[PDB]
Amino acid sequence: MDHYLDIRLRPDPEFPPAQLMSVLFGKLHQALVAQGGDRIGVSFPDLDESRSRLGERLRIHASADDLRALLARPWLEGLRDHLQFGEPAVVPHPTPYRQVSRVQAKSNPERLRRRLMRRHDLSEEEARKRIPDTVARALDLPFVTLRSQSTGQHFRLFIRHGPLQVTAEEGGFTCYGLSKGGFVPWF
RNA sequence: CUAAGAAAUUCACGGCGGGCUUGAUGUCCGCGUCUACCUGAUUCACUGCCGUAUAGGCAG
Repeated sequence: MDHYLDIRLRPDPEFPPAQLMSVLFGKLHQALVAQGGDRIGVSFPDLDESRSRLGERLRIHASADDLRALLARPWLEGLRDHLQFGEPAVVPHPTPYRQVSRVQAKSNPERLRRRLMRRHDLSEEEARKRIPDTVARALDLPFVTLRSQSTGQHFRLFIRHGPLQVTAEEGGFTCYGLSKGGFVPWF
């Protein structure tokens, strides 16, 4: 999109930036379910690939009316004293483009064993011989930790910012602001 | 370039027999331990779905 809003974490004595980053991402996800649509995507400008850090900025990309609607909604109630806003402003030009997609992994071999039990009626030893322990993949990606409201689990949502492309293509976003095809301007 | 330079201790073996340690006993007065704290560092790498798949994706 052509408009962006930069949301920076204020430094807090009581909270690390990753905790406030996760809470802001969670309330943003609830705001995108409350809004609907696939037109709104996010980006993390001070990302550090070396230490796997998301920084302390979130850059949301949408139209201008969407950003001005999201300024005055109750998804920022309780977070306004931990954050500072810029203005919804036009993206500078030219900028490279990159994708912001969630990267899931097979980090629980036992869950895949239970899936093979449910789909092939096998046993525990058949699943453990068919799925060994070496298939687990640990990620060198920064992440936010959310709690679901439908189910009662807490999960690390790992994020990877894709390679820089000189142009953007058409694609929608999920209700997490993440790329299901769409691209955001990286600056 | 060394008080340098060298070196086979080893064959065999019955330690056992016997025994009353005993009497007696006042530990004991007295006592101000206080003061003040972020356990949270992403610290719950989870649950499930599509797929024949462990290959690869997806959902919260």
